[PDB]
Amino acid sequence: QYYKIDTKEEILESARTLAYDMMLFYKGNQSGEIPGILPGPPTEHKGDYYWWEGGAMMGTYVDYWHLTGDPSYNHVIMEGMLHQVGPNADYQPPNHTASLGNDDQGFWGMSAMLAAENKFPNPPDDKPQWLALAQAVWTTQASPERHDGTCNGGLRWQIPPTNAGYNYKNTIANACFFDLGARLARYTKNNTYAEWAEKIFDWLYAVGYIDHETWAVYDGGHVEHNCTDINRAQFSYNAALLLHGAAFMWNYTEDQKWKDRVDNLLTGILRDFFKDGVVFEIPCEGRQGACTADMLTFKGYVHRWMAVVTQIAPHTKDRILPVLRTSAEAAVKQCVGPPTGRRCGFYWKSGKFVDPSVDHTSGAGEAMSVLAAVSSLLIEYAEPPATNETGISRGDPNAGMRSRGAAQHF
Ligand SMILES: OC[C@H]1O[C@H](O)[C@@H](O)[C@@H](O)[C@@H]1O
Ligand SMILES: [Ca+2]
Ligand SMILES: [Ca+2]
Repeated sequence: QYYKIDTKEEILESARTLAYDMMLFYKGNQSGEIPGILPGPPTEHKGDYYWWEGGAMMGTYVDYWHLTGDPSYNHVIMEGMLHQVGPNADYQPPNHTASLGNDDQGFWGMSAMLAAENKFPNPPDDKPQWLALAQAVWTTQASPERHDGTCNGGLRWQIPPTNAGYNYKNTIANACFFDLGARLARYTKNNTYAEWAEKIFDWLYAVGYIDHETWAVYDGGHVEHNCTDINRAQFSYNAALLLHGAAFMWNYTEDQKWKDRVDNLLTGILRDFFKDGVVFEIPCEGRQGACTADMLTFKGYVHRWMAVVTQIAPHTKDRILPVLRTSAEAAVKQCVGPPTGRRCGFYWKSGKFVDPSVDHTSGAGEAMSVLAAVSSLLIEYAEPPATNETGISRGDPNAGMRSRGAAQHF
């Protein structure tokens, strides 16, 4: 094994080297390149990765600085986050319409929310501020044309009605909107965010994407079947994101129903995704060559989001932290690949390095996931998410409401 994680100082050093190796994939700060994106998209044969994964990377580094105190990459991350905001400061840049799902926009909004929660340095005064960007994403996702009567509500996966997949009302789109609403409620103390989060969670429960008996979290269903054709694939990020949002709602509301939802979602996650203490991407990891570029990132979110749950729902700490520890130990045990002696693969539970080429990418998602898992071992030393009591960001009461906003020509 190359990386050591047995003391705070060892973890910090390992995380620093992991942050270096992940950054080698990113070219957006170099002359002639586009800030905020990993190489791609694959539809243009420019690389393996889609736009939303750039937003996931940005948030990973906002958390990296929060967890380690190392600000080395903060300027690069601010540049990337600001470049992708779009003309209406809502994470809907039109050049990316083909990638404009509610999930894709949501991941960028969640990185902005994280920047506000983590007191990440503010953009210049003339540029959109982190809380305002999160508010803009949430507001566009709450807009009435995104909430029709099919399946008695819920967001569709896609934003443009002509995009393939507009007929799929899926967990991830709704989970992003739910999580943002819960987090905006806690930060701002505005109850309209919370009422929307409650409504969307109740919809996810009613439609049966949350199993009423087992608290498994399924993938979605299609409007032409009234959402009854449930795709029962269980992706780790879906259950983990609902757990994260539920923990914010428990912290904000102190309503026992939210504590019960945290506990039930957590029981399900530990049962389904942790195998002898190691996170496992059940729909695809059982054999090599099946996980997509997107899926290689999910286990990193699981680690980072579950670590935050222990801060805002502290009664969960002893159920979560020991399991994140065994999972991160498995992550580092397999970061031994050539040519560096420390290259990271995906198949942590297996105990062996597998070249990312088996899954047809250069390996950025695997690197991101290990960075997330190792950094998050420092959660016990980190501050909890800030609210507006101590945060430094600024909001915008008209976030998402510009006259040139896309909702005005839907
Ligand atoms: O990567 C898994 C992910 O794939 C697509 O985005 C959709 O099918 C989602 O519903 C699913 O969660
Ligand atoms: Ca998309
Ligand atoms: Ca490829």
